[PDB]
This record gives sequence, structure tokens and C-alpha cells, in this order.
Amino acid sequence: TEVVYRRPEARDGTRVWELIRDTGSLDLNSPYCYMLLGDYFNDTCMIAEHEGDIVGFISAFRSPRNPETLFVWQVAVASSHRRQGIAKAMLTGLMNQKACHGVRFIETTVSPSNMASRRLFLGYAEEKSIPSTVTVGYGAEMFPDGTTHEDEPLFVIGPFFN
Amino acid sequence: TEVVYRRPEARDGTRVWELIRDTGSLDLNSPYCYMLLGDYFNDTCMIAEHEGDIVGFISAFRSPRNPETLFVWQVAVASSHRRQGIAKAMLTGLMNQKACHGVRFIETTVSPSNMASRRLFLGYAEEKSIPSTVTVGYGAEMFPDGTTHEDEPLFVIGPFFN
Ligand code: NA
Ligand code: NA
Repeated sequence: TEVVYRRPEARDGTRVWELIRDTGSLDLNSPYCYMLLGDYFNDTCMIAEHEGDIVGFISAFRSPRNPETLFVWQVAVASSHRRQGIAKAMLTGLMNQKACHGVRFIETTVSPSNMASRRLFLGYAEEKSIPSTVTVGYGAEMFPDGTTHEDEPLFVIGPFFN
Repeated sequence: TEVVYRRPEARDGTRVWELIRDTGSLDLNSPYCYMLLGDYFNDTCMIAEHEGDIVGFISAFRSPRNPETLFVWQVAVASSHRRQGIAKAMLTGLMNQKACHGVRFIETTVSPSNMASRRLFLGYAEEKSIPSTVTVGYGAEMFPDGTTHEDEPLFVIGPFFN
């Protein structure tokens, strides 16, 4: 049976946090963070559902200083649903949303070992004939001593319209 | 010597995360989250510094659906600097920022056991003669099973201008 796509709600916050946590690899925010996103940012976020389980999430916001830029924060797809095109469908759903009107750039950061995200963003640009630019973003050394976190290179997609 | 107040930067992200973590009580987001706030949201955030240490932080954003409302996310003051008026000075600094122009409401959520925040927001409204309204916000049951998190009642301050 099919995968369903919708805007999240504050009450999804806990299941979103579970998804992110079960991924193992991703930077995990507080459950409250996911509720706020469900509440205040849900016009520019996306959930994927299959047989009533959350199997995908994208969080994004429009940059407050430069609202023509959408920043994509997290992309998560459950293990059990890899390689079925879900990340690509979320991102495409998201850019179709009415709250993405007037956006001319996508901006995001992709960790070295996140190869799905690298593929998603480069492929999105390539399939739509939009420029993509990759530069130094945040360095590993900006992260706290206890952990060992990777670099977060910056990806800018565009200009385009909408 | 005095406490200094400024907008944060992406490179403060790690020290902000340390402050939040050392507080013990607060919902801790990922270091990356604090960097994004330093980067994309810093016009509506605030740092407090004393003898080059971070001793206070406020995070906020303008609601994307209702940009006349500022939502205040986290308020943190280091243990060692309680009861010296820092939270009040941050919040007052923040509302003076040029990116708070045209704001007519403050909205936030305060946990039951966070008595400093309760005092800050109720006192801010009372000192400025602005209405304050308190209602049910997020319930404890919306949080994940493993933890035991409290309610987050909603505080709305206003209308006012600016
Ligand atoms: Na354009
Ligand atoms: Na007003």
C-alpha cells in the first residue's frame, strides 16, 4: 500500500522525535523542538506516513533575514523504508506547498557521511535544471569537545522561481 | 564587573549548548540547533556575557503564519548568576532589537517547575501595563513514554505595540 504525505501538527512531535532518534545517525533535538515545528513551522515541513506509521520527515523554514531562501533543516526516512523515493517525494511535496511561494533558493547543510541527503539535493537540482553550489559551511571544530561531529558543508540550490 | 548583552553568532552555538546543558533542568537541543539559531535567527535571539563567559541566552522567532507575534523559545541563565536581573535584561534587550519592530504579542510556554520564567513573563507584562493571558498549551501526555515531562501552559502577552 501507498505512502501518504501531509503537513505535521504539534501532536506529531513525539513520533517525529522517535523517528529521528531511531535513525541513530541524525542530530536529535528535544521532543519540544519537534512540537514547535509541528505547531509554528508546519507550513514548510512535511511528514510521510505508511499504514499509520511515520516513515519520513522534513523540517524547513524560510530564512527570517532573506525570506526568498528556504532552509531545509532535517530529512529523515525510517530504515525499513530506504530506497523507495520517500525523501524525494517529501522534498517535492514541500516545494509544492503554498507557503513556498516566492522562494528563489534552497539552502541546506549535508554531513559527509549522509549520502542519501547528498544524493537528494544534487539530484533535485539536476532533475530540475537548477544550479547547485557547494561551499564550506560549518566545520567539525565548531562542535563541542565531548562528541566528534563532522563538517556541515553548505549547499545552495538556485536561483529559481518558485 | 558588568554583564554584556549581544546578538549571538553561529560560532556561539557550542557554548550556548553548554550553558543549556549545564542548567540541568532545560530541554536540550542539538548543538547544530544552537548554531542555526546563531546563524538564521540571531536577529531575535540574545546572549549575556560576563568576563568572557556566556551566562545567559534567549532564543526567539517571529511566528511565520503571524509575524506580529514573537515566540520566545528558551530562556537560560547560569546557576552562578541567578537573581541578578539577567533574564529580565535579555528580554528587555530583545524587545528593543530592530527585528522586533511591529510585534504586537509575545507568546511562550512555561513549565510548572520553571518559576523564574513564570516570574519573568508575568512581571514583564505587569511592569509595562500590558495584558497577559494564560491558558492550556501542551499537555504532559503529548511527550514520549520514556521520560516524564510536565505540561507547557501558554502565555500570551499583549496586545501592545512594538
Ligand atoms: Na529567481
Ligand atoms: Na497592538
